[PDB]
Amino acid sequence: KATDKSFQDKLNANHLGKSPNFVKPKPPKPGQQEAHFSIAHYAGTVPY
Amino acid sequence: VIDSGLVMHQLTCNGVLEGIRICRKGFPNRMVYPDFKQRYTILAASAVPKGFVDAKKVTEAVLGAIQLDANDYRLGNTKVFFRAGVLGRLEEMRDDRL
Amino acid sequence: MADLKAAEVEKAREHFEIYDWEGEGKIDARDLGDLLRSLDCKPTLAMVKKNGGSDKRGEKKLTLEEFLPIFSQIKKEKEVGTLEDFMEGLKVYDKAENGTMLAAELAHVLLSLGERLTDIECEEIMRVCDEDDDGFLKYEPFVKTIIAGPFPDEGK
Repeated sequence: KATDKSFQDKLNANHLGKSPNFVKPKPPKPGQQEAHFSIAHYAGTVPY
Repeated sequence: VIDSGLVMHQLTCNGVLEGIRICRKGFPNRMVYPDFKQRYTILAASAVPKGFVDAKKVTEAVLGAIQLDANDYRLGNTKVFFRAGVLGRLEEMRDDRL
Repeated sequence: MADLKAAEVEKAREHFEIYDWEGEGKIDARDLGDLLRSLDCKPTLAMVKKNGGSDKRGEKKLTLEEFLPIFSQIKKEKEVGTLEDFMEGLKVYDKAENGTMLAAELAHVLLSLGERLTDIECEEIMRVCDEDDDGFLKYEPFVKTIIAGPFPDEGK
């Protein structure tokens, strides 16, 4: 039952979320589309 | 303006003291047994089920599902009879309970 | 665990898109009611509001990410009603072993207690169904036409 969407929340909840290179997503709920995470580099930052 | 001399004649004389002595237990609400049995029915899904059930005898559990007090109603044949107070708000409550 | 198969997600996506009225892709928490209904699962408004639904229009806007986690939750509840409970239920009207039901006395039960129907919806019932000379309806064709729906064989 791990439909892609179900995986997003796991990857935020279990021991990332607060780590300095992991950034929080742009809210799905009351939104529209999709589910993701966000990570960082020196050259820029990444929507996942 | 109310006057007590007048009121003392008048409340004796309108059949009032006597006219509480009976009409106290007398019923101010009066409607029909088929609707009221059928509008209530499954309130007692614990007590009344199973194929087919008597014309009269079903009504007690369907009234008394939400407890309902045995003083403040009366069985009748076609017409059903209630009191004031006890009926209406327990009758609103049947939206939240149905 | 439950999720939604081929014809269950295609069904949910079709209907989801059908409800997009503004032209974005959102559905409403009020519209959820007739939407779940359109999916052919039969709730109370109580069952709807239990999984985030509203009286008014435009309070919370729901997405597909919210819609599918509604339907997967909704595929669990077992008591939807049968025919036979309603037989016993609607036998309680009787006084003389007829199985009949006068339209006047029948209007009052539709209006008074519950989620409820209107004066107008009653004028609709009394368009469609079999009265007679005294004016009885009959519980057996009645319940069966309800469960049959809009068009069994005839339909208007």
